[PDB]
Amino acid sequence: KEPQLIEGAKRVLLLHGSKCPTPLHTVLKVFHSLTTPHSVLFHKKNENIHPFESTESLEFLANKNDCGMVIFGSSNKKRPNCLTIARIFDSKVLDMAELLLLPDANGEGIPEMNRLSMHVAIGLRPLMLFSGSAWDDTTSTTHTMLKSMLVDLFKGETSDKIDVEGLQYALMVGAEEPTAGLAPIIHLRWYKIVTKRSGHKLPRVELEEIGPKLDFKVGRIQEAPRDVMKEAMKQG
Amino acid sequence: ERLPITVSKPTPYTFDLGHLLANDPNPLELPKSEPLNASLKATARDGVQSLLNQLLTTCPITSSQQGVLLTLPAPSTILPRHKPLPTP
Repeated sequence: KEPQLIEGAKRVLLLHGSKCPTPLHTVLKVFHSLTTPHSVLFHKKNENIHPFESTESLEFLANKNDCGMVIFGSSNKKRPNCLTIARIFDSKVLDMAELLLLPDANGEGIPEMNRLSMHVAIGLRPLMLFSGSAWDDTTSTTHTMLKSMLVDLFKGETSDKIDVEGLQYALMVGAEEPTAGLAPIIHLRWYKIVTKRSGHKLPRVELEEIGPKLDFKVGRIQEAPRDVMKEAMKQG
Repeated sequence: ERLPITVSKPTPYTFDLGHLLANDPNPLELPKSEPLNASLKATARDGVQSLLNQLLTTCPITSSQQGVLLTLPAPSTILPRHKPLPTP
């Protein structure tokens, strides 16, 4: 509630706009489950909230719930199935990004879920994999911001120790190789990790597909003022 | 001795084990002849193989009553704070 030298898990606020569709709600529920116990799910059908018009109400709810991150679901004709990620620094919005949920592989949809999988404990730290060349491009501010935000979102509570039994699942965020004239696409996939003996001292890794299969198109970006950003990046 | 635990690619993987994180900077291969989820799963399997290899190989392991624990290096990816550095 008061500033700490070493902050714990960055608390996450999940809430939605007017007439938010079922897949988005599933996404909000799963994200809520993955960020347990440091997340807050607001079931209000919030209206008049438009982050890129004004982040004020956003900041209000976030600060009132002491959350450093906000995941806001909304949908309209111009921007359907929109997931807005916003970070809060010093009671105000730091940076913000839109991710627009793309349709399914074709004709299965996104199944209704409230958690990632029964084979994965709630609140376990994920292994993270960012694949694609875009994450390595220091001049793509979009992918830099998205990587920073996603790691910030799913890192849970970091520690210098982890049980080998805790290495159960992984999140891959793959950036499609970009083309001129097209908004960047990213893919989020979760996998249960299964290790088989391989003869070597290191086990062979196999994966089992789990949770929702998410495809996003990047929308609007609101960068942070370099003043505010460099103030926020200072580590004690 | 018969199934490979090593992945090799033109560009090497990078790591942030403090965040249990690996980067595969190689181009994301999504062949049209194959279903998207299968390609993604293959890439992911390679990457998690690499990440796990790195974790088991380079981290100190401590076995006790508290269990079998990897010691993780401090997170190398710097992330923005929520609240400003406290009043000294």
